[PDB]
Amino acid sequence: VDGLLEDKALVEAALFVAGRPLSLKELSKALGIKSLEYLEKLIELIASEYEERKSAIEVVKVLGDKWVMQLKQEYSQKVIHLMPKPELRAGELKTLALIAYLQPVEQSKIIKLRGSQAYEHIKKLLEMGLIYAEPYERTKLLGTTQKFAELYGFPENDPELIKEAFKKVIHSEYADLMEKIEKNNRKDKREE
Amino acid sequence: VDGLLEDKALVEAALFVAGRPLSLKELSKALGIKSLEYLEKLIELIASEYEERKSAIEVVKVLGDKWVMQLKQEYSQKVIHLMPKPELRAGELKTLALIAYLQPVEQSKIIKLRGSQAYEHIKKLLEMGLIYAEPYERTKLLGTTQKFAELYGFPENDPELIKEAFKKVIHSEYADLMEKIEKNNRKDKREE
Repeated sequence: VDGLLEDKALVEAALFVAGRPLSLKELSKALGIKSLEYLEKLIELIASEYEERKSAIEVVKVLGDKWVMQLKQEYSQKVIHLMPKPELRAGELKTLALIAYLQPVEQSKIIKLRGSQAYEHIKKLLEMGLIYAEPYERTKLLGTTQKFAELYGFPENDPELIKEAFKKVIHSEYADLMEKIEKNNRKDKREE
Repeated sequence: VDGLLEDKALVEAALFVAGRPLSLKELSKALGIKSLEYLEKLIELIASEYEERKSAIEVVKVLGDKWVMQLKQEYSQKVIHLMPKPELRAGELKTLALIAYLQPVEQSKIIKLRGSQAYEHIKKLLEMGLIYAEPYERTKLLGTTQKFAELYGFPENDPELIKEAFKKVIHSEYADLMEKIEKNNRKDKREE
């Protein structure tokens, strides 16, 4: 069931999630298409179907054989004030997912699975008010705040539902750390 | 010429550029639609046209009367490795646009139009290798590097084309600073 409509639906999903220019030789590696002739045909298609759709989104080739899924000039100028302005880096966001899944987690455990790198991520996330640091037996316990819940779509702020939703995120996007979770769990089970 | 197909094309452009949940009462303010009955009808429409399209992108309502333009689960798991992982904050990116448009610009001038805030933005951007700091007459001259050009789609690295493309960005997204540019230009003209 590795059909053509699924090859094409995968192409447009990559152009949606990338937001940046990408070439056929670049998509060929990540998407896994062999014949660049076939991959290119899918993008002229996906571009025309948005063209005849008269939709605000458009797919055009830019610079050296690279394709994008931008917004048209005519509408981007209208929705300028809706662009997000993120404040967190890739490392801080990665440590936030670890805290949101292990919570309540001892601060020393995070820095074990992150290095002294996270010493400034935890300070930044407490500064942003997205995590708490409750003092516990000469160390700290980290978890997500109410502000984290509103920002991320949990009106409930159920700590068990958040530990679930970020178990997928850690598995999906941070697979190296996810086994670094597992490898340490096997260590603690053997150690004591 | 404020038609219906332009009301609808503006709705989908907001859902594209937001990436986050937004309610009808929220879109009503930014988009400028009055009747929430009419605005809501546009979104059930724009959702069905993607539904019958059998496209990887989907528009669903989540939580409390809020609408999103996500990727379907089935494809997001495939294109995980194409998500961007930005390293810059909103302030650093804002100072980068100012440097990319005023280049070559004296460092003291940036901090005038940014405060001591930019003292760490300039240090971070030099650290990232996106700007240079050439010493000039007891101060520094800031401008964008080659690495900035490849990242942002200028294979040419023509400093005049970059000063142009970021004159739009500063006008569009940083209108407060754009007149703070103008107000200081009027000051320098009067001062000397």
